[PDB]
Amino acid sequence: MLLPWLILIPFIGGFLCWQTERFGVKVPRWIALITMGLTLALSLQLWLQGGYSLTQSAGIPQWQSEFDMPWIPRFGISIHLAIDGLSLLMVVLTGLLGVLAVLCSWKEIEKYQGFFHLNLMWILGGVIGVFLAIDMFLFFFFWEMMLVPMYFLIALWGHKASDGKTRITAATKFFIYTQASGLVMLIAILALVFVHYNATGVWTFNYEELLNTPMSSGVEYLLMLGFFIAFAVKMPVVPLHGWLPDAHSQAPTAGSVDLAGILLKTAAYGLLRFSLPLFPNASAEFAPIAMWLGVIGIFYGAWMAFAQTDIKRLIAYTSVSHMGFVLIAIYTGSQLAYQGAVIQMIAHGLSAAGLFILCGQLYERIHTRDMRMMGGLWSKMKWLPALSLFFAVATLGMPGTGNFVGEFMILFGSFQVVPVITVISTFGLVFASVYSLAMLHRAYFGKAKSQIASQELPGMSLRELFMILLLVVLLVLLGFYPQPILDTSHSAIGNIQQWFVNSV
Amino acid sequence: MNMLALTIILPLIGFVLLAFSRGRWSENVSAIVGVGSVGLAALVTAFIGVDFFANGEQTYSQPLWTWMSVGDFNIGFNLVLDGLSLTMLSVVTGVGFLIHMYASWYMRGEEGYSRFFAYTNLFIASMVVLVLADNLLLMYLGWEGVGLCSYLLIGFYYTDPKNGAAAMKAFVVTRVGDVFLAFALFILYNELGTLNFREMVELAPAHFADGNNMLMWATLMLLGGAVGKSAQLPLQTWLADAMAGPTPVSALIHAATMVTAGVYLIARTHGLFLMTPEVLHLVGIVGAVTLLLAGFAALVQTDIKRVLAYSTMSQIGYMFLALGVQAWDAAIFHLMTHAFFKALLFLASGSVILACHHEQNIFKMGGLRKSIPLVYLCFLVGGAALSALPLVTAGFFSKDEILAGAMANGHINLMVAGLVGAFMTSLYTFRMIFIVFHGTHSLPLIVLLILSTFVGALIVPPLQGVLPQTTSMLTLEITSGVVAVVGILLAAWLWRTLVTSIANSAPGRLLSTWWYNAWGFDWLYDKVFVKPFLGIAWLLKRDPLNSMMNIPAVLSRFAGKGLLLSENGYLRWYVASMSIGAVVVLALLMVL
Ligand SMILES: CCCCCCCCCCCCCCCCCC(=O)OC[C@H](COP(=O)(O)OCCN)OC(=O)CCCCCCCCCCCCCCCCC
Ligand SMILES: CCCCCCCCCCCCCCCCCC(=O)OC[C@H](COP(=O)(O)OCCN)OC(=O)CCCCCCCCCCCCCCCCC
Ligand SMILES: CCCCCCCCCCCCCCCCCC(=O)OC[C@H](COP(=O)(O)OCCN)OC(=O)CCCCCCCCCCCCCCCCC
Ligand SMILES: CCCCCCCCCCCCCCCCCC(=O)OC[C@H](COP(=O)(O)OCCN)OC(=O)CCCCCCCCCCCCCCCCC
Ligand SMILES: CCCCCCCCCCCCCCCCCC(=O)OC[C@H](COP(=O)(O)OCCN)OC(=O)CCCCCCCCCCCCCCCCC
Repeated sequence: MLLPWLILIPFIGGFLCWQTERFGVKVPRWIALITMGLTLALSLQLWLQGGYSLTQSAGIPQWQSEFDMPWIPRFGISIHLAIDGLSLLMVVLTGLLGVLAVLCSWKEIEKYQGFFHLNLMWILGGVIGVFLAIDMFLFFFFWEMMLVPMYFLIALWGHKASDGKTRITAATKFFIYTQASGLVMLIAILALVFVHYNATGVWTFNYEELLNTPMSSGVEYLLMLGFFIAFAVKMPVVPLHGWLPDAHSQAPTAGSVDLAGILLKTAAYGLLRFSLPLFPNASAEFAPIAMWLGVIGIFYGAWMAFAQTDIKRLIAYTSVSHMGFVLIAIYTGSQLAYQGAVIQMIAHGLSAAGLFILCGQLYERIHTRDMRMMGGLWSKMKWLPALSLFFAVATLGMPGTGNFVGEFMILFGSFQVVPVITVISTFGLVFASVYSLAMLHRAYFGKAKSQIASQELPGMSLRELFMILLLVVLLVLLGFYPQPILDTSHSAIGNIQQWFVNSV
Repeated sequence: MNMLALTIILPLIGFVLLAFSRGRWSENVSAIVGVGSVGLAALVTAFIGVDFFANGEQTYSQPLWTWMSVGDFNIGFNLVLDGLSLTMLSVVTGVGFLIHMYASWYMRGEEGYSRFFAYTNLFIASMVVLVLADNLLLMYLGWEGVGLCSYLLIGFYYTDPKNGAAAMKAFVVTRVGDVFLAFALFILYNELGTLNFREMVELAPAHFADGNNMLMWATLMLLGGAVGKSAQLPLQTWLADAMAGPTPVSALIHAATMVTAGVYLIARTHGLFLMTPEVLHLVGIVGAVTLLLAGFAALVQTDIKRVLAYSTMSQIGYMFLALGVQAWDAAIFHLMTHAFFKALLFLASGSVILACHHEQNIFKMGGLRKSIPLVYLCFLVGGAALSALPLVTAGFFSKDEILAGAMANGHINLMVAGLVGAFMTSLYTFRMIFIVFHGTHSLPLIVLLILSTFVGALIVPPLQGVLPQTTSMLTLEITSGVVAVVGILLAAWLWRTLVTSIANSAPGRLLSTWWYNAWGFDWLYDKVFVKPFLGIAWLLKRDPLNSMMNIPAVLSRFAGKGLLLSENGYLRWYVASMSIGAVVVLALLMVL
């Protein structure tokens, strides 16, 4: 009995963060750090007591933890939480990212900072909730309720140098994309529930009972397509990626909203836990389309990243390319590629968190994000260009970082399944090296292209530097020793893979 | 022994300490840390070799952990040592230590001293990992690290945009080669189920009994990776265009680590290459072709660094030819001797650059045989080892062993390619030294001056039991010495009216300009890869997919603006619209 508290602790922490605004302005950051550390420590405790390295795949459903309480008993809707290895890896990841987001939004001495913390913990608790829910209506509810806090802290707390109309436009674009796709998912969920009620007589929203739903191929294809469109908006999958670079660029300039909301992909988890087990035949027929969309995402995100003059838009397009790799991995049906996708999700979260935090620090140092306005920043800053070099090397796919482990394990499994897509994706890795070196040469190398790049910039604060170094250490540990992560996710990955391949 | 992990860890410790130093230490302290870490690696390598020869040269394995274990996918973090690994490790550590000593002398009063030594220490660490890995994925780790360190070292003077452009070009070309190598790794795991070198060699004949297409694909992609790192065809432009970095960087890349990685990859995977004889002969053809183009391009260059770069290209082509004609011992021996004399030549070139000012042209300067006798003598003996002066230099013996391998295997085209390559090598080498030098006793200079003579030929690589033994010799020695001597005499005779008469002729000027442009491979690669990349990037700088997905918002705005015209505020129109809707409802109900 810790998953209900795993979702409740961020909510109560954000509520009391808003409540303690009367006691000061420097107060709610400490409460925010306390509640995020509490959530992270509880997730680490459930990891340490879980014993995921010694459990075998015994057939879906198989959870480490489970909880059920009737919420809307008229519809058979209940708060139904559960956890296994992959879900626990995701919740530990968002706990760590939320701690980093709180530590990144430090020294934001301003009025209504408590509401900013309240929105941040609503987003983080919502991400934890969609990672933990196994009731379909409850999962969709958690899926759609990050939207109001994210919209409000993009439109009201966003990039202050830009016009307020631009932030409002980006927030409305993000809201419309994600909420329309969520409504499509709700239609698919309702149709699945009604189909199970007609074919059996039992009315429920439980995921474990909706798995054995006899239906025609076209109906299953349509349900899978609704789920896939909902996940493809948030993955992002081209051409539904367009909300992401403007949402990143109009995010608050601290670089905490990116970590809190975007930089963990609940869409890959949603595909793995719902698109493959509920609709395995439809996913099997849909696999070539998703794989070619992933290839297009890889190369289009690479070309988009090379063309930017903004660093933040460049990093957003790198995220698009990496998620194209993950989308190829998910539909292979290969255990090796599934584990590589899990490693790639975690490594992408860490590396993109480091890139966005460094970009935010650079923007606070030089008051611009235009790459034509700088150059030669290696001789002006003490820590930022070398850490940026490390993180560009990491998202380049370099061995010694976890991105290489995830990417190449994806490519090994995919080459066992689909060789041509794997070949094209490895040339996508060449494209990744091209855009990473282009960003490094434009930002930190050469001569100064303006007057702000010709001065000795201020150094790095110790808290920012230490959490960047923590991300560096975690990425290096993932690259050199990914075995605890694989042993954690192996049982859930094997159960999903076996349910996917034994149903086709 | 538990000392191979020491040879990895010590340069890693040096890199980490000097990177986190960030230049706050003194020059002496940073030099002590970097050069001491590389020298400690060399001393541990020497003790490893002593222990290796103390036993019966037995192969030793040192596992550390399991890198990844997903089902049947078991990649281990293990090191292995045999004669080939010992030879490559000794060459890398010793030549890197000498280059580190010369760089500590050479980088005095330069910004980024500790950054330079951190990058070179990570380079040494990456190549030690490359030569000691027992499986292909750990070797790929070392491969990628070596490429990244070469990128960081070529663009060391980052303020000059040409240096960064050269470094970026080298990194992109080598990354293409490593993508070919990744294809080889994927094929070999998908077929054999393992990436361990000994296990792949043991499992290949049993698995590839019916079909042999996938093994040929894997060996072709291994050759693609090898020519990616060793700067051969068709991935060769980076070595020519990336000498903008410092001279010890060039010495390290050309002698110690970077270009010898492909030769090591071919030699280590010889068991897989022997099952695909067509791919091995293709290695030989690639080496011979790169030999010819490098030799022809080296004569028409007007810079010392570019001439030395194409010399490195030609000698790596010799090693690739030796691997193609199954002269593995000759290939590794030529690797060691070429490391010695090319490191010596780059050290002497750096000394003559420091003696001159601003790195001037070679044509306007001359008569340096009196001002600087020591650099002239070092350059002369390095060229003699490069141009194979008989019975006085180790390069003559190494090229003689390569040509004997070409003799014994019955290959004619590769034989004549090697012979005219030796001739062309003699002409361009003695051309360059007689153009520059006609008309302080540093310890590394003396060390690789001694090692460029027959004293370096006395060293025998312990490849017995690791690489297969190579299968008229007097006549071959006589004709090789004759070819080298007539090349020396011809280059002494010309280089100055006949050379101007030949060069100023329109076919002669056309050929000189064609061979100065790396046989047009830079232009060809630009027009087929770099210009269309920039064209597609410019075509896709405004996100067309985002605009096409934003089209429904435009449609919604247009439809709303059109619908708002009916709310004109006229009561009579409201009554008219009510009656129109009544007509529509009544007609629809009567139709159905
Ligand atoms: C624009 C944004 C919103 C998206 C579009 C709106 C939703 C569109 C849904 C279209 C559905 C088309 C159905 C066509 C046949 C209808 C009549 C029929 O014969 O139905 C068959 C079946 C009922 O027969 P029965 O045997 O009782 O069912 C047991 C099923 N084995 O029927 C059933 O069992 C129910 C079938 C339900 C099918 C899934 C509905 C949702 C699918 C996801 C959303 C639509 C597709 C993705 C989005 C498109 C682009 C925006
Ligand atoms: C102002 C802007 C808004 C207005 C303008 C824009 C358009 C809005 C409307 C868009 C949606 C249109 C309707 C889409 C659903 C169509 C449903 C349909 O025709 O179903 C027929 C059939 C039903 O299944 P059936 O075979 O009858 O099953 C019983 C026996 N098997 O179905 C099948 O058998 C399966 C059919 C699958 C293909 C049809 C759905 C295509 C969806 C395209 C979008 C998604 C593409 C994939 C993802 C791309 C990347 C995200
Ligand atoms: C065919 C068989 C043999 C195959 C192997 C051999 C052929 C391939 C060799 C490719 C070599 C390409 C070398 C390009 C180096 C470019 C370095 C550079 O500095 O480029 C300039 C630019 C730098 O970016 P920036 O920092 O913004 O600088 C300011 C802009 N001037 O950067 C750029 O403009 C970016 C340039 C991107 C180049 C991408 C190269 C991709 C290579 C793919 C090879 C695929 C082979 C198979 C092809 C299909 C066959 C069916
Ligand atoms: C190619 C590299 C060669 C190796 C040297 C450097 C490696 C990278 C160093 C940074 C990352 C370290 C992460 C991995 C540490 C070891 C993980 C591990 O599994 O240790 C346990 C192992 C004993 O247990 P094991 O053999 O795994 O048993 C099987 C389990 N049933 O424990 C052992 O066997 C002991 C292993 C000791 C390793 C010491 C490494 C010291 C490194 C110092 C410099 C660090 C530089 C960091 C940055 C590198 C570049 C990114
Ligand atoms: C296994 C053997 C090798 C095999 C191949 C391995 C390849 C993968 C290696 C991955 C690591 C990244 C490689 C490239 C990093 C480059 C960093 C760099 O440029 O460091 C130099 C720089 C100091 O240079 P300087 O210019 O003097 O200072 C700038 C301020 N004026 O330094 C600084 O400014 C400070 C340091 C910046 C970050 C240094 C690198 C961090 C990542 C590696 C160490 C991680 C932590 C060690 C422990 C790991 C866990 C055990």
